[PDB]
Amino acid sequence: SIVMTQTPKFLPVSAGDRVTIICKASQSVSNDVVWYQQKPGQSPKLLIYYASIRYTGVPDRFTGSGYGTDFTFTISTVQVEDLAVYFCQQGFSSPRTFGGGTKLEINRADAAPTVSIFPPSSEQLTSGGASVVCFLNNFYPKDINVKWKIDGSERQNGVLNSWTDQDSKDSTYSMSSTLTLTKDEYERHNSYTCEATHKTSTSPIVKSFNRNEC
Amino acid sequence: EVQLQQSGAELLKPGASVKLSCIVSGFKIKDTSMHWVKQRPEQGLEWIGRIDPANDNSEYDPKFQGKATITADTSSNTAYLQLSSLTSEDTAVYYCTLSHFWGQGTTLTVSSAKTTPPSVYPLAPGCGSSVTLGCLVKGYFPESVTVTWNSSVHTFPALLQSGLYTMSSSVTVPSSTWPSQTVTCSVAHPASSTTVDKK
Amino acid sequence: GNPWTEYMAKYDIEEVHGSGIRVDLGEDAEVAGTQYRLPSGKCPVFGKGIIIENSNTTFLTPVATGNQYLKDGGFAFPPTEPLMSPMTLDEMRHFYKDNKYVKNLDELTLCSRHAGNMIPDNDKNSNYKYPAVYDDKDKKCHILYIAAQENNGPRYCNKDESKRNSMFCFRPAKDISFQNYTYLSKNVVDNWEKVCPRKNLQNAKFGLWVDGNCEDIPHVNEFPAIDLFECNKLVFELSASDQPEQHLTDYEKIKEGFKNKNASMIKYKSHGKGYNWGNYNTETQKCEIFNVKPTCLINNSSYIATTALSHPIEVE
Repeated sequence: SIVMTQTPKFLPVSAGDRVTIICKASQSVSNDVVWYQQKPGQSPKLLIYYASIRYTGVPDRFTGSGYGTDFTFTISTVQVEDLAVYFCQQGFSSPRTFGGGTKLEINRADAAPTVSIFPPSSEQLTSGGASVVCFLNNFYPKDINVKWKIDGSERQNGVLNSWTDQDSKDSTYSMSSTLTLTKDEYERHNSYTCEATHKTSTSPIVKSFNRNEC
Repeated sequence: EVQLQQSGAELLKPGASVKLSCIVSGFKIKDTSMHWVKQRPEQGLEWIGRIDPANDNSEYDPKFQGKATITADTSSNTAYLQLSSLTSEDTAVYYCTLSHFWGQGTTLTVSSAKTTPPSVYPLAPGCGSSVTLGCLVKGYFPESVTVTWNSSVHTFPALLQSGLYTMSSSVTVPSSTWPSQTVTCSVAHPASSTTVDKK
Repeated sequence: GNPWTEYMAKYDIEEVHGSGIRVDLGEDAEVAGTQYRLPSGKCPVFGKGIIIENSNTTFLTPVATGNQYLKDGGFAFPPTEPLMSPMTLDEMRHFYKDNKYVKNLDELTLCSRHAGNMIPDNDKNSNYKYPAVYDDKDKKCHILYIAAQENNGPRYCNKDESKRNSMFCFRPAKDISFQNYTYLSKNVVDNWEKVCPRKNLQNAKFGLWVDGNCEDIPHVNEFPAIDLFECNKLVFELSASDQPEQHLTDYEKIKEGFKNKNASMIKYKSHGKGYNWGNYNTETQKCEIFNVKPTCLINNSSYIATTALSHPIEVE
């Protein structure tokens, strides 16, 4: 098996800058390398084949070059819509191994999250469980910390965080933090808070609600 | 007109075997190799193998010898991938290709967990120029929940909350549009054939 | 006796091509319970295309689909995905890369084999294969959805600016703009390079072998032609044609090679016989056209020997 070593694994780039992706073959694969684009949720689409030939329909910003072992894929000026994972594949001998892939990230100006905390609904509350969900929406960069507090004291246990992939329009991230309790342990406490620590503010963005308030 | 049509999402128990299909329409398969490619959740593409439909010669990556069996039918212009002795590592999207043209993929879930419909929990403010609403989609299986509101939508990908899945979805609207107007989330779960709307 | 036998084999057009040239519709094939006429000639026709009359839209343009009107489309396969036409040489070689036979085919046979891989109207039991046009300039294979080649009638077609959805007036031709096109039936042979005419023969005049000598073709029709291209054009215009009421009815459409009426089904043979050969006198600018297969060359320096199948320009 020929190993296709694809670097880098992750590539942050700003709109309009050069993307260079490299793929090294462990054995000589001649000119038989293809480059694929996989946009989120979609099948891979052929951009470049025989190392350097642009497929029909593929924009001029996409190029490849190389022969033997060293192959280069380039997006000369990235556009926001180029956000994707890119994969080399060798086709020269079987198995026809793929490179590990390169995930693009579109750099943008830093954005603070908009945070909304939600109480457990009566539908869930009268079933046995109690989920307190907290949205941290449209922020950048992706690095965000959330600390949950019950009655003032930090809870780390029973918390599930889910990040979105980069939004295709505004290039921001969003994430949901859900603190799940039982119905008995939830009615055993009052002040439920989620605190967003992001590099856009010195102090966290605290969003609270007292179960007593309603 | 050429079309690729891959069989539907599969959920099977470990130790089972599945046969996935790839129906090509408008094109004769005989001259073109049918490849199968595996992609595990959030992971890269792995070439499984390919078949020469003209001569029934199929080849594989040594990782898939014993696991995958690729066949083709030039009569019905269909390619098949049979997977045996199913395992959680077999959980993936499986793409068929008509040569360098890819199918839309077939999602295989290998799990001892049973098909379970979700319960839908509304996420309201309770007790700014804008307001965010939501829907909690807890305790379902397997993946594929479609929550639609009737652009400013966020879908937060599911986490496996011990055997079952949990996702959530948010919408932000002008605070003058709610609560004066009925905002509704429709949670679709094809696997269990359930679609329930929370007000 | 005759030193020209093997040399002259490719000019037995009835034998090596075996169908119309001008209009090639030498076979019938069933699609969804109806016989349709279709190209079946074994040789490529170099420099052939279809002129659409009173129109700026060229025949390699995809046929009209969806919201598009008839006259706004041409003859070629519409752009669906995965995209089968137009397909470039390198794309075709990549597409068929694991097929040692097909991947190594010359570009013309490759294009013909690719087109022949399309299934017509979801009829998998159908022998009907679409023809194609290879453009050597851009190295593209264009599959033709419309296998009709001539529709010319002061009743069979509408010629108007306003009438956008009425039927094409069209004819086959060797236009200068088609010089790099080759018209390819499903039947185009593997070895067309060995067995089919391509380049015009300099210093050569077609004759008949009679009693150990190469004699002039006994019956020739002579026309002015300023250059070789013009002579090839004229010979093509007179060549074997598989072309055939008061109106363009469904049956008359079938006879002209039509198969579909707006994504729905519509519900003779020369065998290579015709005025397929010309002797071009470069000095007097005369095109000497005839209809018997030539069996030798007269070596005359004023002459170029041409064929309806031959490239309009290329000489050897």
